[PDB]
Amino acid sequence: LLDQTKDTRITHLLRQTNAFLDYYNVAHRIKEDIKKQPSILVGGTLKDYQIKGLQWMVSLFNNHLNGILADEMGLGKTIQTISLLTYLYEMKNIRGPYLVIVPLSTLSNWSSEFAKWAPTLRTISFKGSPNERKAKQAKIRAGEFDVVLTTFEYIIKERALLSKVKWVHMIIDEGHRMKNAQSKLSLTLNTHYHADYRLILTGTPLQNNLPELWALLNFVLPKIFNSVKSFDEWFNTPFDKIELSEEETLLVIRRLHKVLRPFLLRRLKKDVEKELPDKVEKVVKCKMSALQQIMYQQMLKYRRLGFNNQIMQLKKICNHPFVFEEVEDQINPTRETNDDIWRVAGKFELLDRILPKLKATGHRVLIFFQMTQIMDIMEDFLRYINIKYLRLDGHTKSDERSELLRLFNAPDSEYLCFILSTRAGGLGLNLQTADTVIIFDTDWNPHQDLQAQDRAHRIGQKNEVRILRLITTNSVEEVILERAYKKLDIDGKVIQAGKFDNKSTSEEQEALLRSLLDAEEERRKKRELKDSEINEILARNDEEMAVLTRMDEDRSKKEEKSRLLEKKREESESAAVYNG
Amino acid sequence: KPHRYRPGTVALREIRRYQKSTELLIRKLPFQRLVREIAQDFKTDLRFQSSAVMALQEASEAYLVALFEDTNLCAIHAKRVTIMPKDIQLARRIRGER
Amino acid sequence: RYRPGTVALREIRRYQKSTELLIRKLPFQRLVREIAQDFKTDLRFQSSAVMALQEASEAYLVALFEDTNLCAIHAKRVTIMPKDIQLARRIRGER
Amino acid sequence: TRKESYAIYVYKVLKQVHPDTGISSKAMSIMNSFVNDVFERIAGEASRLAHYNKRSTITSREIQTAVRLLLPGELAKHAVSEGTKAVTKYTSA
Amino acid sequence: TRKESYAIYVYKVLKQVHPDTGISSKAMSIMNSFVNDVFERIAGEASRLAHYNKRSTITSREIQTAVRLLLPGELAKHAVSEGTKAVTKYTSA
Amino acid sequence: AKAKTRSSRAGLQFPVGRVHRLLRKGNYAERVGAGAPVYLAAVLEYLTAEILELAGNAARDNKKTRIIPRHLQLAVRNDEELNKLLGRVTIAQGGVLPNIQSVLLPK
Amino acid sequence: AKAKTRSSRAGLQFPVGRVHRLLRKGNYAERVGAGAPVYLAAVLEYLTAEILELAGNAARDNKKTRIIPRHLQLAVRNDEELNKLLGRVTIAQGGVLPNIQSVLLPK
Amino acid sequence: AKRHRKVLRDNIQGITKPAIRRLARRGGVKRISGLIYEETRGVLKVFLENVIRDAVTYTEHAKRKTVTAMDVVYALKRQGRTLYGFG
Amino acid sequence: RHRKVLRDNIQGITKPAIRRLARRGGVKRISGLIYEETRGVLKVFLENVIRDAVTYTEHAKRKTVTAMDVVYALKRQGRTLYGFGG
DNA sequence: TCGAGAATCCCGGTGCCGAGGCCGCTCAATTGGTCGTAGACAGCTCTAGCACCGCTTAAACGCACGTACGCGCTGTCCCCCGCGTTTTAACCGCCAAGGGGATTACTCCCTAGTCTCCAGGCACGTGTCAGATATATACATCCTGA
DNA sequence: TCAGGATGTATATATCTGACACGTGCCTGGAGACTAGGGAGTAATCCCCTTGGCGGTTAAAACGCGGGGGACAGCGCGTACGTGCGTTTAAGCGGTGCTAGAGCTGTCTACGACCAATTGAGCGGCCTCGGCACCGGGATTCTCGA
Ligand SMILES: Nc1ncnc2c1ncn2[C@@H]1O[C@H](COP(=O)(O)OP(=O)(O)O)[C@@H](O)[C@H]1O
Ligand SMILES: [Mg+2]
Repeated sequence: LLDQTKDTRITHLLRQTNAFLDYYNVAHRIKEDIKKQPSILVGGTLKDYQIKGLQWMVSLFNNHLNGILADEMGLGKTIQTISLLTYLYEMKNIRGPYLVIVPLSTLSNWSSEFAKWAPTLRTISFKGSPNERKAKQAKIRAGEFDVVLTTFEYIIKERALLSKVKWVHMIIDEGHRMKNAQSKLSLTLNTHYHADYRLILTGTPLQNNLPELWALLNFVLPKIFNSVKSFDEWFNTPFDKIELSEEETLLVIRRLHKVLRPFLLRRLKKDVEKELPDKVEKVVKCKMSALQQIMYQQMLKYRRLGFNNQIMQLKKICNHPFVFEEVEDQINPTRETNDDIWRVAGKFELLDRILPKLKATGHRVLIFFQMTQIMDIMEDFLRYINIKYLRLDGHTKSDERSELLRLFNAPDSEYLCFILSTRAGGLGLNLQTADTVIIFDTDWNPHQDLQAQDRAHRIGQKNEVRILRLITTNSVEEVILERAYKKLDIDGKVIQAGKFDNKSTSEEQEALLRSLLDAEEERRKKRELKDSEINEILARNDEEMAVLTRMDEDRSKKEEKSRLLEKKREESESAAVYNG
Repeated sequence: KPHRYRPGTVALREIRRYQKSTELLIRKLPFQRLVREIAQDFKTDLRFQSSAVMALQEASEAYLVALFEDTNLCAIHAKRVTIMPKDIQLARRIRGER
Repeated sequence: RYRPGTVALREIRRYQKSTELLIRKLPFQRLVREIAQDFKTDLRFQSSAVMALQEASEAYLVALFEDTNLCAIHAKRVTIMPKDIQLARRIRGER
Repeated sequence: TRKESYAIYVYKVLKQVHPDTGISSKAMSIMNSFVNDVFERIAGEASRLAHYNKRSTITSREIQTAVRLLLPGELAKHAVSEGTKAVTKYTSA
Repeated sequence: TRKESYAIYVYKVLKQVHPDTGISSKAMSIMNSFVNDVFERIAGEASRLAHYNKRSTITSREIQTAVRLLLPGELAKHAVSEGTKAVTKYTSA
Repeated sequence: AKAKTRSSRAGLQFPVGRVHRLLRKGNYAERVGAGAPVYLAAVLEYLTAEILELAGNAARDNKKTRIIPRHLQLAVRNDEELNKLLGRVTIAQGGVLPNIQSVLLPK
Repeated sequence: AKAKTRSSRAGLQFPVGRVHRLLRKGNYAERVGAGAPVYLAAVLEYLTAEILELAGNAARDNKKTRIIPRHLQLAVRNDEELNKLLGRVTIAQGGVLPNIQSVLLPK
Repeated sequence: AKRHRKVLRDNIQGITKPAIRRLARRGGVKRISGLIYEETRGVLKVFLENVIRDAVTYTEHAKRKTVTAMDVVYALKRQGRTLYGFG
Repeated sequence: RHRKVLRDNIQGITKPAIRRLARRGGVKRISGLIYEETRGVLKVFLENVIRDAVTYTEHAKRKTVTAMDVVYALKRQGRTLYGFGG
């Protein structure tokens, strides 16, 4: 019960913000509520949830403290923020100055929205070399500005600019890149001096490692700096199953949600617009193949059982073998791609089973990659199967990123599978037209889910979204799968904290929270080639069953060697035994 | 009608600019890949500290500068201001290496 | 008579073929005693010491004429000059 | 944990030669390695020098001939003068 | 009065390599100084090699890296083979 | 019975005790002398003061209060015999002193 | 209790005891190993047998039973790596192996 | 196809034309031929090969996998290349 | 007992002998100024080596220079000589 | 024989970050008190270095042609220089986890001293055998010549 | 292409000679037994390096492209040593004497070594601030052509 001690801490440190320019009471100490939107706002009307959240952040400005918008992607943080800037610019008459920080990929979006929705507010951009940047540099040195755009790199490059000027109200974006504590940019914003008040903005809350800490639980709030220094482990000890996480520390979680009430604001898209018809979240199970059979473990044997194998060996040779291409000259000295070279991998068997069916049923599938060697080999055999497709990568330079999407979104196009990486695009890709996603290897963080999965489920896709998550039997990337998935479901408390971080019905944080604690108590319960089942997992309805069973009869007469390539033996064992 | 320099003046301006300055010359990362690639031949999966790569870098840089100075003296002895393969291999041949 | 340059080959083959000491002993003896008189007076040299220093300076100086030969043939001049013979010990790091 | 360097000794020499002149970190390290290397030359050569005479102990005369034989030129004369001066001043204490 | 030399050891090597071949006095002295000089290189370098590791004792591994680091080329491989062979044969006695 | 460092008895800076110990444990000889570490302390005094003094002159010539390894470079290679000692050994960050061949430069 | 020289235990020629003692009193390290003098004895076996064997081949080529420092000269500088070891070091009475530059000799 | 790493600019060419150009300009040379490049890359590869051989010998002796600064300083200092400022 | 003074104690190396000495080195055509320069470099080398040798002989407190002192002077000089001991 | 134009250094203004003091810790220096022992003198041996002294003879030298070649001079191109324009990857920052160097601290185990008797190698002598000066011989090889 | 030319090969003999076999004294290697300390092992903590990717920003690097000059064969001419050749001549050698000092043996201390108390000196952390680094902008300065 340290929230009362924190009430004393905010009693002592509360006067820093205002002076230097019921736990709600400290944030309720001033009485005003204004629902009305700004009148000078042009270009449309605010959504009901936009008016509520806007009234919430402005309600924080009433007490003047800092605030957080944690809500889901697609809810329009943009128009809410610039509406706070024009409303705060209009009614409150503090009028500025304002500092906004967004990624460069979204700088066109923010710059385009600041014109329509706020024509009166003067802005500034930074791009196009020091030649074009020096003009607006001379423009800002005179002190003429209101809302100034900039990106992350121009913080350290413009360190002189921001150092020579004192700001008032800053609102940044992409808080989950900024989150890093030891990040040079964060230290430079600690040496930044300050503005009056700051707003962190992130599409997704804390992810991966232990609770908030480095970002919102240190960097955002003035009291939280000196207060939460030691307590990070005291409140992080939850993360020895029922007796800890459930029995005693449930109230500890309740206090973790109790302290974040005035701070975070998060709301689900399904609670407001809910334009997503539905989704399908499933997985599959693959097994090993020639090199991926005991020869795989045999490599682990002679090599161990360079270095850093267990992390490196997976994403290379449990997806596709001879990505080293050194043993490729052993298995395939002809350096020529022929049938059953790409089928020596156990994971690819499932693929080349689906691809004929998706080619027959005519569905466009998204694919996400890591270890771009898989993109090269998968691209070459992808040319062997003779089906159209489109590529992308981190070397794309954004020319094919901007121009390619117009070629993809064409309905008459024959491009089916669409090549992507996990980290590429920065969530600005905007692809609504593909109903299917398959992924070879699971990312270390939920950004696989909240990025690759938000590519489909976003507005513009009215069909059913199917997902296939590949995994192999008797492998360590398993315990990476249940490690990231299950062990990183600790954030389930936060995704539950969005619902009672919303309008927060009384039964949400006890009755319905407990209804989730069902999913908290089935954890261990979920720890425990079939052509018909794998055929039916992609079947939406009955007239698809007609064509897929028609394919079953098509390949029922013809024989379709063996399943995949097998260890004929002289290639397998002699591979890695002469290296060491 | 543009403006240019007579051939050989830019050479003096360069030489003065470099010999005037102490800054490291060859670029770090390519030399990093060179040292890792050439050390991969002897023993696998070595790990180099930053100060080690800077050490070997500055060493080979200084010695190689000395080599081009020697080659310059041998060239100007040959009456040819241009350095060739012959005199640059004659420098390390006369030094006692080759 | 012989054409110029054949006697040179016959000599070089005769010397490089033989291991015998070349420069004459006693003049080198007077040289070492005279040059050592400068540092400290009335030194006494054993025979094996004078033979040692003799053979050493002889071998090193032969190496010097070989390097001067390489520098000369690099210069395209078959004749060795003072320039390249001082360039040998200038490039070696002595001068 | 403990890495020993000459350091403040070279600093004191700097302050008794050129008081206003300062020294950087790279210069302090490079001159540290200097005195370490020179010391290794003198002592390392005096070792074998005392070994050729079948003398078990290293003494002031061994270091004498060591520094006289090590660094050529007139530079040795001043080292001999300052050295013998410091030895006589030490024994006269 | 007593001046030690390797001598008859080099003589025995000569008789186990080329039995009929003889050796002169100058050759015996020059190869004596040979093995003395090479020994001085190997042991003298292994000393400082064990000193850089702060290891007080010199061991078979120190001489190992000493001879491997000293003489370049394929010539070191046979020295390593014969050396380790002699060490294993010595310990197996 | 007051403790007085013998490094101050010789009127020196480099320590006599440290060079004496380090010389002992450096296994250079089985027995060490008395005035030997004093003598090494002295020669290190003169060498360090010498080269560091030339570095001070070079830094003064460049109008720089502190000294840079460039200044130690010029200090070394300016002097003849001091370069003769350090000729075989290289350095770090120093660079090369400006030189241009006679007939290489044009009229 | 019969005394057996450990130099014969390793089947070598160069003595293990002499190199062990001389290595000890040579103040190279404060403690010495066990198999180290055996290992040095071995490498001296191989080096001496190697170079002396090449000398035997040169003397056999010159039709001379005994060996001359000339034969050790040819033995050294004939081999590549063996010359790489002895390149920096000079010799006595050996001389220079016959060599003549290509374009120096006439047609 | 292009999947193979065999097709790429090799590492030894990582030293560029203006790099070695400038590096000779510090040496005081005016006019440079065209084969100075390849020949000097060969020389550099040989020298680095030797020094890294000695270095990996020291580091391998200590059983460590980390090549440190003191290592290279020992290799150069033993080769006669002794380097100050680090060791 | 006595001292016999015979002139030419510097250039006394004869041009036929030093010419042969170059002939062993493989030189083809010898100039006329090679001789004086060679006496210069030989004189300087002799300076250094004998300076070191008499440094050893002086340290040992002996009035007689021995071959071992020369082998040590050449030793630290960078060229080791074999056959005379050490 | 002279005048414009890109480079270079002289200028203050910020600006930021290693260099220097300052405080506190801890551990090698410092100061006695035995105590075993190289090495410093001191004297005796002898032996190898230093004097001529004379004879003998290859070795060097001043000098005479006589071609070999090095240097100055001269056309002839081909290669490198200095711009001028794309283009592109080093350079930062960021991410994801993992593993490799350190510093105390019991715990053994392998080689220092250490006294004892025993055999391997070398300085000194016989007492015999490979090689260099000493003789005479077709051939390997080059210059004049055709 | 051919004759007679100034240098190197193989063949008996003989002939000093010094390497090698054989045989003694004697100083040092070696095994056995008994005492102490150096490094290898396990094990937490904290900092740095790996190996696959991302997002950006520029200065450098690459590719042409004209075009200026230096490498680069040739051509003559004047020295410049090369190569004998008589003519001195000083080095090699053998052949004594004379003695300075290198070397060996014998004692006797002044001196490092090791060990027990005692404590200022030097090194890490903390904190602070001038000195070097960077930025327009502007006063020469040598270089490109008339
Ligand atoms: N009140 C509104 N009226 C009209 N369009 C809106 C409104 N709010 C959001 N949008 C739409 O949302 C888009 C911007 O969404 P964005 O702010 O990028 O989502 P997120 O906040 O999740 O990043 C705009 O293109 C705009 O058309
Ligand atoms: Mg938004």
